[PDB]
Amino acid sequence: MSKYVDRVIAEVEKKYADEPEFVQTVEEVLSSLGPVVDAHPEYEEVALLERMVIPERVIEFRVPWEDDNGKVHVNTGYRVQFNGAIGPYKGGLRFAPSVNLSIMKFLGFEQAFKDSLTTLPMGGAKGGSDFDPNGKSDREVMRFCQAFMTELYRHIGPDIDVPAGDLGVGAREIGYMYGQYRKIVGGFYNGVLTGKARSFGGSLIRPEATGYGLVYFTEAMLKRHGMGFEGMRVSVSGSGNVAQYAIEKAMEFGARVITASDSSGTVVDESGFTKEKLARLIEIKASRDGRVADYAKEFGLVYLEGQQPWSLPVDIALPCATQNELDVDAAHQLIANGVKAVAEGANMPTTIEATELFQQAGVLFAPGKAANAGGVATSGLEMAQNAARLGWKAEKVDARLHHIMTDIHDGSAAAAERYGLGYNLVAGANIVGFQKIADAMMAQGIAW
Amino acid sequence: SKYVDRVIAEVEKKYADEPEFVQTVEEVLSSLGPVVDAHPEYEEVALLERMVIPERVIEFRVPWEDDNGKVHVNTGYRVQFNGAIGPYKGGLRFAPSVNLSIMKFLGFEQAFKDSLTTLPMGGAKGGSDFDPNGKSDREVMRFCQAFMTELYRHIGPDIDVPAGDLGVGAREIGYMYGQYRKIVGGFYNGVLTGKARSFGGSLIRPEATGYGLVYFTEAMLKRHGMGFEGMRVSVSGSGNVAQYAIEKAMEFGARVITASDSSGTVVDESGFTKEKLARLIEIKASRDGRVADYAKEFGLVYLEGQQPWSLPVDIALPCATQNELDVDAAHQLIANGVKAVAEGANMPTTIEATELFQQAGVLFAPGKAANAGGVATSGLEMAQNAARLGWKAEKVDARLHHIMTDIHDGSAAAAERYGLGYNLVAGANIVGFQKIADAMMAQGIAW
Amino acid sequence: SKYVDRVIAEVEKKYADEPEFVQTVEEVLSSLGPVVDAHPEYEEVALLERMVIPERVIEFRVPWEDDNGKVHVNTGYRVQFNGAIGPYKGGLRFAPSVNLSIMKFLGFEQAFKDSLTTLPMGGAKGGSDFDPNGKSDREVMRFCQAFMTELYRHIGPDIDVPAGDLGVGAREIGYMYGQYRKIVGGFYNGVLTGKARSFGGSLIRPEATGYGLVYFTEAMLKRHGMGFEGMRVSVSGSGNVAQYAIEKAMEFGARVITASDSSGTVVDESGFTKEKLARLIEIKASRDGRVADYAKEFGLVYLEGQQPWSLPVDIALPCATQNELDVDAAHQLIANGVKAVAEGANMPTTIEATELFQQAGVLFAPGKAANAGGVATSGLEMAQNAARLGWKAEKVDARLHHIMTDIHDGSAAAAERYGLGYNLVAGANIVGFQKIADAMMAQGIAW
Amino acid sequence: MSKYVDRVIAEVEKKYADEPEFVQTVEEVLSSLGPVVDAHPEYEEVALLERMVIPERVIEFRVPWEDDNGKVHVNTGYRVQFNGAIGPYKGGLRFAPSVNLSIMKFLGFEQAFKDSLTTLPMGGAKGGSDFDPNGKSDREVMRFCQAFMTELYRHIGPDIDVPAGDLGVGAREIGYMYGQYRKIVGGFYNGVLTGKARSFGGSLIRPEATGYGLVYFTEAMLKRHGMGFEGMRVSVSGSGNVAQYAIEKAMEFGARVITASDSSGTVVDESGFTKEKLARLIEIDGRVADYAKEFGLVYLEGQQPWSLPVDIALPCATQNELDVDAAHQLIANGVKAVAEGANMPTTIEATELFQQAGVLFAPGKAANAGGVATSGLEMAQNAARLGWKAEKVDARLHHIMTDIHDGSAAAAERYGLGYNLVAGANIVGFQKIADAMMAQGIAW
Repeated sequence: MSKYVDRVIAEVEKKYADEPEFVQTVEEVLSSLGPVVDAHPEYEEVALLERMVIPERVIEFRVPWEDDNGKVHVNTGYRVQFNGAIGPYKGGLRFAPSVNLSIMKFLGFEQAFKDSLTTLPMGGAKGGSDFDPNGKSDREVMRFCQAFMTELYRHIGPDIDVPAGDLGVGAREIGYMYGQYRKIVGGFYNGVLTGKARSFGGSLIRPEATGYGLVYFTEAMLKRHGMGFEGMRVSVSGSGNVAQYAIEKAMEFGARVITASDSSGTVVDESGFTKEKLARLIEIKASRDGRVADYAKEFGLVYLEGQQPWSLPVDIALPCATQNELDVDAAHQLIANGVKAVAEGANMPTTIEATELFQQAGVLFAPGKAANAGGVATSGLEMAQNAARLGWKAEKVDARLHHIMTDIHDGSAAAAERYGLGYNLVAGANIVGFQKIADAMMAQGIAW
Repeated sequence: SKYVDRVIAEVEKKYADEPEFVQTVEEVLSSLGPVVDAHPEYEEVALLERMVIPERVIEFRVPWEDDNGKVHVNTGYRVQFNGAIGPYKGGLRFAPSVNLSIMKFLGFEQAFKDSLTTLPMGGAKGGSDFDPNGKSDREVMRFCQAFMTELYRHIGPDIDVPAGDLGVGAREIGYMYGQYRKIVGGFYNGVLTGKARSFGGSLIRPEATGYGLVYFTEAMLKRHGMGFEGMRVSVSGSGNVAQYAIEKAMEFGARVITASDSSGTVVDESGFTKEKLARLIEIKASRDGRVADYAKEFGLVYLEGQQPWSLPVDIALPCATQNELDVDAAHQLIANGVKAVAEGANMPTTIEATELFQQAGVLFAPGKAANAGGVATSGLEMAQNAARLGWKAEKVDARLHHIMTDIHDGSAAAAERYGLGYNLVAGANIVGFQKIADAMMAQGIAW
Repeated sequence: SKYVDRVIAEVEKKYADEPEFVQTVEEVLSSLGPVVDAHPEYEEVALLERMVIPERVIEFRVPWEDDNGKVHVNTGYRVQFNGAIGPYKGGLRFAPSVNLSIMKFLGFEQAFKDSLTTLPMGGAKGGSDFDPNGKSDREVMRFCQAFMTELYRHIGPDIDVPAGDLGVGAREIGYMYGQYRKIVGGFYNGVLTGKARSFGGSLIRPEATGYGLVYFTEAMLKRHGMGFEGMRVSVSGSGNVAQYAIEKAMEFGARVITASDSSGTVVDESGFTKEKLARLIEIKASRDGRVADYAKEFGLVYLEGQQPWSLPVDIALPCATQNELDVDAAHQLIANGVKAVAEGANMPTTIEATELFQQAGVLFAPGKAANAGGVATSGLEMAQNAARLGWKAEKVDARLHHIMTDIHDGSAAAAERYGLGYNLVAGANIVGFQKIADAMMAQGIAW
Repeated sequence: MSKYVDRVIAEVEKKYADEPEFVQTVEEVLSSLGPVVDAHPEYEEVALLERMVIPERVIEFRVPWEDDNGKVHVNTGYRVQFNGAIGPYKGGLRFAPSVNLSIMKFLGFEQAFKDSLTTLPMGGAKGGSDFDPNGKSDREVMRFCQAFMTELYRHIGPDIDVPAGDLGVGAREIGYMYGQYRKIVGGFYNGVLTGKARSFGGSLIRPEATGYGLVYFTEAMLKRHGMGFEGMRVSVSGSGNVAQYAIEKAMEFGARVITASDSSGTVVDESGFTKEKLARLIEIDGRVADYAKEFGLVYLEGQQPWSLPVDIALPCATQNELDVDAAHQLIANGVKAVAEGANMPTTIEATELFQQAGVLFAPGKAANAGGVATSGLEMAQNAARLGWKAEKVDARLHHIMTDIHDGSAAAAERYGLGYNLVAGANIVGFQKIADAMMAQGIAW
């Protein structure tokens, strides 16, 4: 019951009042699951929701370290192992001074479901430190990592906990942490972390992953309704990681990607992007202050200061820039111009009010939580070193990523079709994400 | 073998209190006499004397609380019989009968069957004298939890992977894996097979034995130029084995014209169809759901207490129980011109009826090899958990198939090598023993 | 000390939502200003900034099952605060009010009582928001098991050694130990303290606090002329602390004249005898017999609804609860010229009572150091367990005596010293802190 | 070249004076990395080299044992865990009375680069004992092996360090060792070892591996240059493991192999080898001249096969078996490519002339790494946990050899050496290790 759901949300808001960021995330997540909790009288008989909201295991640890001048600092370290029903705990590490339990708990709670979402066996967890990488030297971050990892190693492993990057943790940090890991444990065990370099491998397709996968996912949404990217007008916002590779894949399915935006303006390319065009576009978005305004003028294209792409007549709309970048009166123009599909590349670009609108009437709509997910999936593909094999030549990793995206779509639809709907992919994606944990947790008994 | 004879005797005297074990030793060794004969090195390293003593046996007290808060006491068992070719493997059994003797005979056999499949599984059996009979879902949970609190230390993905058996299904697994993951603090889902899909169970698990039986007989058939296409098939039993034999049988072109419960046989002669079989599954899926109900619903014959061996068929797939096919049925099938019989249930044909199935030269597939798609796929489960991927239903099935054809090809036809003609029984049995003898020798005298 | 003030301030900001802990770092850190000033080295290696963050904090889920089948879930805590001078030590609290703030404040202070003892014990505190109140004998069991099923992987005789507190008694510790033994498969009975005699508990444990109190005040009393010999003593409470303070004072020729419960004080002008105590212990352990029945049975004086503080005496030992010897009552004592007050109970002296008590110049042994009987003999338990045999009461009692004495001495000794003359508060604080600081200085960064 | 390299080489010549073999290897390795170390000033900043030349971990241990007569002997065992950045420690074990730390360290050091050179995630290490298996009974090797593993088991494992075979150690000892390993650790964990019997984890194509890869590699080389084995006349020296299967694979690529040799002499079949001719030879006890008679084929005593005009030359016999004068005839006669099945069959003078034609040359370091690649394949199978058909292993071995070629050719290319396989083979071996040590920081 949402009687059940509502009452848990209550206790949490009281009990964890001083952990705000986590309280909203519990609320924002458990209130989508009403109907599903409804279908399953048995959940509350075994106190499922109550158990799900308390992490399995939480670790906090002192992290003393020394700067390049020999001053000794001390930060707190965190690894919240939220849920391990459907795999080893998985989730990134975040080194940022805001980092606290509440934040690690909310990130962790979410990671659980996004992990289940992928269909690969991955748990839910987050971790990090108030350590602030800002203006730290390499050596200093190296040493911070070493200390961090000196305590963390005992709680993780290829079969226990596989952490990754995030805010302030990248392949550089990952490699230092690993360096220390194997120094201590005494063997290879490269599965203990994802995000690694290709040398101790380290998966190909990882930078591609998130954007490649947005296109893969929407090709499937397009499949169920006898459409495809093939010769369709695609408009894209953003110009970072997702967008670069959104465009790349989009243009292998033979679409005509006509836009790319940044913080300032939008580029419009009637003929659509090509390999040479896009490549140069990257070179400029890697040379701050290289602006998309320059790409336009260098190539002789119309640019649009202060404007988003959404006023463009397109078949497919792919927002991969920022949150809330696509508002009610942007979907009004998009729909009016005959938008067929809209899919989320960034993190929650479409506003709630513009998701209604697209959803009824017409318009497909891929939710980012499922649609972006490529990166989250290929972390699971990095594990597949358990295979102890020469990564995969990238075609082999792309193929898998392609199939995986297809399945997150397939089962995301099936989830709704299941609980009285049909192509609400939003409720995808919620359910399925929760269903998999749920079922595992029911099967495993009253232990965790 | 005067050697084989001697071991058998020694075991008879030493384990007299262990009849089922003693029995399964003579029953198996007596068959390896030609093999042992050709390998005079075996006696030198006391091979047989080693193989019949299990590497390791663990027994343990299992205290638990029922729903009334009353304390009970059972006994857990895990007999890790032979770990030479893979990590110990074999199922768990909860039944009041259970003791060392039973645990050991199932375990010894497990070794050979696991070896047969050509996947790197060893051989072990386990369980408790706990009795799932009229215990609450929850009672069974507490017992599985108490069971695993001791057992976890002896088993593992690389060490000993148990599974389901009499008394133990995905419900019992799952409760067990859960207590296990809670104690060790890891995922390591490769510790158990027969799991639910959500934490690493395999697709094709439900359908494994059935399918595999069809894959195997097809292999037996196609080596005698025949096949399932357009052939008349009869199936006894209406459980999971029978269900998926039929599903595979018709996928191959076959026409399947029977099924049964301990109530009676049902005849269709237009053959089952996907649509037709789907309902039987539902009906026979509890409760009181009977075969006649399936027959009525489709206006098909229902032989009240008889079994399907009367009907003339090209191929016969017994999937009911032990001894369900004696000399009576044997002559009938031979008379009516049966081309092949193949066991999906546990040794369903009597020894006497394996006859002289010699006559008419009837193609014969022993359960030992033929009903082994379940155990072969537990390997496939083990392998997927190792890859930390899930394989599609297609993938798992394509490899269950390739396996089964191999269980046939080399496990029957050598045989052959030792000149027993075309004797799948003895020729796939030697194949099981050989892989273990091979590896044990290589590994010297430690175990 | 500015450094101590900067750390304090920084702490108030970062852990504002953790009041108890902020207040406790404040209380404790602001009394070592001198020590820190005598040691610039500490700031060079950020000793204070390190000491306030526990080395390792564990939270875990604890699902458990009601006597009638419904699932509850609580949260489990273990704060391993400091392990420089030994294995994490510190009890476990089971109480609905528990949280990290509380576990942190208790842990932090436990590092110091612990160090204070001179035994190799580090500091930690733990428990659950579980509430034992209204929970059956067998629900506590099932909970303890679920609790330990996680906790075991973080503790052990050489790592972290929990004990009791609020909601954790010999009962709860036995259940926890039981589960530990079953999970890890050995004895390792040094993993907990507060154990029953049968599996490694310690003789002298029940008497630890009250015996220790007496021992401590004696050393205090000698460095200032006198001793319990022939002195008049007032004790409050009828507990293990009370009873055994009376017991040990009598062995020092003292004349102990009071004892109380929630319903008043008993006055015995002739003093407690060894027979008189025995018969009071019998009673006050037998709900619902009370202090009164002890009086009416011996024709002693009974002051209903009041405390032994108006009673003229040389020596007052408050052994009941917190803030039980307050402001206006602190005067009577002083009026009647009490020479020395020593607290066996937990912070029974109001921050006013300790005006101060000198002012007056009256000897004062703060509970921090004086009631460390139990904390010390728990170290003795760990000890005997490691030795694999059980010391006689005489022997534990002896070791407890030299320890307490060593506690006084070091607390006065390096504790002056430093300036402040004979201040047993502060002293107790500086020696605690000192040992840890030295050990942590010796082993570098990190921890 | 560079001064950073010369310095370290000097430092090592000094400290490990009594470890001649080691020192030879280090100077022989670091000498050829001049351009790489030059192009990376970040190495020296964090003291690469100086680290790399010290083995991460070294284990030595007493190995007491009893012979068939009750006599206690006592030998010394070694496991040098040289480098572990790119995979778990990996390398064979040697049983020979010559064995010491100097040898172990040298073999181990090269091993780490041969492994990296392989693209598979395998580290570097060598191991063994001064035990001498000659004139020892089966049972004495078994009991020694057990004594050996009773100590060694604690330092290795599927994830940690995975030994294999070498001089003194074949499947027989690998089994005895694994036997004791599992008796002690009490799980399966095959993959602790390689060179196993197929019955408890071994791989198919293992016997084939070296020789196949030799052919796969050079055929990659040839494609890059618009050629292939198909149509060509090919000469082989030696007639053992590598020799045999080099001919089998070559034959399958449609090439006419027209020679075979041994410590004695050569056979000349200008009509070419056939599946069946290659069948007889193999002979054991009995030499090549015999197979020449049994087939009426022209035999030549004492002399090598290099005087025959061929399109490809495949030395698979010994060290320094291609001298200069030989290399001169070869070139004179039209040789288009030469490649090394053996260990260093070509001298630097003869390698020099070849690359100074005209002539495509595949360094044995890359070209004979078939068995090292397929031993990493065996680890992969054991992880999987299934066997792969002989055809599957081969397909994968085929691709890996091509990668080895591409990666090598690409590395010489990056550094402007423009298709010198010899130099690239040295560089990608160092490069991968270096990249990973750089990313893992200062810990090892």
